[PDB]
Amino acid sequence: YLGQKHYELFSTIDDIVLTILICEVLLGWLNGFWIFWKDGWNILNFAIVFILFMGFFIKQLDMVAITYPLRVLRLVHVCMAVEPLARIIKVILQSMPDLANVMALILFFMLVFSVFGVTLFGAFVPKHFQNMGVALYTLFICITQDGWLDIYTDFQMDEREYAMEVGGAIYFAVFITLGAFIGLNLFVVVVTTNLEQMMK
Amino acid sequence: LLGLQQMILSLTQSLGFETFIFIVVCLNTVILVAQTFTELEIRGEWYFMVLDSIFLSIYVLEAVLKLIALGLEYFYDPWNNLDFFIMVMAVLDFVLLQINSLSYSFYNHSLFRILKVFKSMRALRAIRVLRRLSILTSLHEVAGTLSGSLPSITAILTLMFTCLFLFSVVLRALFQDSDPKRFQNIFTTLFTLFTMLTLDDWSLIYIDNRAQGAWYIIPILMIYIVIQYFIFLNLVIAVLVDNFQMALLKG
Amino acid sequence: EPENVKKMKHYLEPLLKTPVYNPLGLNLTIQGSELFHFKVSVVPGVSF
Amino acid sequence: VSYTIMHSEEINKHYFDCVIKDAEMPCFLFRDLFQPFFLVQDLVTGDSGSFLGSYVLKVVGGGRTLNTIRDYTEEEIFRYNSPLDTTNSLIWKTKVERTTEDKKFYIMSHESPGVEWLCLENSPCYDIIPQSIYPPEFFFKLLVSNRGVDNSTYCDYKLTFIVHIHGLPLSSKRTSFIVMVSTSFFIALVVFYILFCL
Amino acid sequence: SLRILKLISYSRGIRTLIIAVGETVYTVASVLTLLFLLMFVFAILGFCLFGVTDRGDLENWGNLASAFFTLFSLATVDGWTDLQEELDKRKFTVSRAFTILFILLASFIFL
Amino acid sequence: SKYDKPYADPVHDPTWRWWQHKTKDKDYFFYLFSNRLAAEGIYINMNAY
Repeated sequence: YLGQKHYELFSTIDDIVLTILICEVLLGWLNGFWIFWKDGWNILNFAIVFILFMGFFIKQLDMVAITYPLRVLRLVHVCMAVEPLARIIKVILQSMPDLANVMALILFFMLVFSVFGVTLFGAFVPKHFQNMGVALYTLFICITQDGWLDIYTDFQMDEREYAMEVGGAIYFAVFITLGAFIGLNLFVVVVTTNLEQMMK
Repeated sequence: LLGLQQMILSLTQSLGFETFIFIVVCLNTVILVAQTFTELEIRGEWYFMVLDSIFLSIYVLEAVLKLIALGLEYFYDPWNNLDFFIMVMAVLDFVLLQINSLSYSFYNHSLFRILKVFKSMRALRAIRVLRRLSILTSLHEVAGTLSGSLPSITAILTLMFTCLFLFSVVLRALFQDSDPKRFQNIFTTLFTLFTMLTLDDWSLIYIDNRAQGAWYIIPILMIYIVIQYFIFLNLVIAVLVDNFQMALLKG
Repeated sequence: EPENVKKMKHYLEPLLKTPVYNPLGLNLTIQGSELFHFKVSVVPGVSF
Repeated sequence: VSYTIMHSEEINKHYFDCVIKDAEMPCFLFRDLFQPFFLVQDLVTGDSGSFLGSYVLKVVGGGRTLNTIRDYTEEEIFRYNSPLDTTNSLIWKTKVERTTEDKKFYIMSHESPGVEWLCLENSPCYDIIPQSIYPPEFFFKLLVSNRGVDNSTYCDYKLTFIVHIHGLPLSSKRTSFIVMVSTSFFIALVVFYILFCL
Repeated sequence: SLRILKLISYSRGIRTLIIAVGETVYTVASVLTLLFLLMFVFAILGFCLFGVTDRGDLENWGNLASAFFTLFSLATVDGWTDLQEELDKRKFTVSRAFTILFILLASFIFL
Repeated sequence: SKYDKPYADPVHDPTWRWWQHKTKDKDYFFYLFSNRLAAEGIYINMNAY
């Protein structure tokens, strides 16, 4: 209802922002292609304008799904340059490599306990415990610790009293609580660890 | 050959243990990650259990070599004690399958699932004995700093267990003849306490208890939930934060 | 195009030198600025 | 056909054919519980009903491949398909309380739990070996009869058909043999390594 | 309630607490702006992925306010299971991967 | 005489096995016969047998 009198103006402002972005890129390349190529953040802006201009001038299936997020990525990059968000973004990108090891350890412990899971998975209490990657992601859903009472009723009443209804349930429940606590801790600890790097 | 046999066993244990144990447990973990894999077992089920029994025979040879080995200090390693327990369970299930006959239920019974999770323990042991090389020093240091504050977290989980048991006791005492079908026994009572502890449908508990005639159990439930929730998670978060923080204060 | 007009279209499209469509699902799409004049005909041999 | 395949895909929640797939003849797994359903086909009118009656099921022949089916004798049928044979010769075994006269065979209807295969020590399963890669295959010629177990019609249906079973299991003797020979050969090789390293 | 807030405007100890916590307004505003930017990015992405095709999933990744509220729910732990069951029937297998990536980014980072 | 197979087909009328892979394009066959561009000018119907 708004776009029927705005599509032409949307096209014009798309062209205007694309041409000012490529003019900025050319002005940055004027000082030297080596320094612009050897930079931490100018590479991202160059890739953004490169993908956008290839999708504009040449035919592309990029559609709105590429045109719009690329613009808001440029928005993020520009609003980072003004000072009072730059420190927090800087410490976020400093904190990511320390979060990488925590993520890898969590995934490895996840695999070595998902073997114990899939010993009692597959072809019974199925469709979330089978398919061997859907089982992994359902365990990830459960470790994210919200709304697993649908799962609790899914394996409910194996014998209605004890069966494996006690065993497998207490096993993956204590594994869920230990993994969730350890992961949430290790996350907040990596955060504060890299913020002590921020204020030194 | 007494101590002479022991020293021969030490040298040849180094050499042959390294070579043979590494190669055969690599192949064991290959066939065991091919085994679980609940798509390819239908492209199998006949070349799978035979190789499983073959490498279980290799593992009982490992335990035989360790039994004729140096002995008491072998039992002084907790991982080696886990090897001994895993192999006791393995020879138990192997002879249970071997004798056949029997008089109890079979054809994928609960005992079969017990043997399957025993196979999972064996697979985990294979995984842990292929990582003798290159555990990577970064995550080694991360795990070493993570395991520094063990008494604090054990005390906190002990307090969690005591508080959860007290809350389960008082709730089951207050839930008598109050449609207890969800928590009719001790296991379901502690599981429901875990669900209240883990932010899982306690609002649903409030809304289907409002359909009942008892109301004060709902303020009791929220006050218990909030005190245990805030206290425990603040305790563990703060404890582990400071636990890595003094290691941060060093090099 | 279902698997009911595959042989008929494959036979007809060579010797009429014109693409052949199936009705009951036809939709048009236009990118122009003018007056379009369309004629819709039935292929020969199926009516009088 | 469709009811049997869909029951197999709904009880065990998985299904897989043989290597050489035949459209007319599908394949059945050893691990899957076998509960056949049957149809009564009138060739003079268009109706095709479901056999809601009792029957007796037994295996009357067996072969390693096609055109290798050999007939069995009366005491052979007794040894192979009956709970009253003391020898380890049960091809299959079912848990049901209704049996025929002299308790010899099993009476089954469409409400039966199904068929679990055994093929014990005195069966073609025992001491079987593959002829090539992929699990071994067997063919069981088995009949469904209606002789003394129905009082609704005036003549019985003798459906003697053939079925394919792949994924045949191994004897405990075979597993014990391969385990013990692997242990003996590997301790021999490791002791050779130990002695020659000195 | 604003009158009650004027009541609590007293109690100089709470004033000292407010002074001790008042230097963080810029910081929490910066984190809120980061949250809003990430919310906007995944808002346009979710509308492009599930609202543009118009084969279902309306008022979850469709209308802008409903899409924003569903994304705010997904950035938290609440409502993820029912939303996941809602999205997997729209013939989009990679939607599950995108949603779990969005969870492991947004929820962990924000909290 | 060959319908004595002991395995049940989804449909009766054994000629269903005959006219199944060919009935997807019956109309085309008629187009070839009405206009006289087919075979010996013989139209073999499918519902006639």
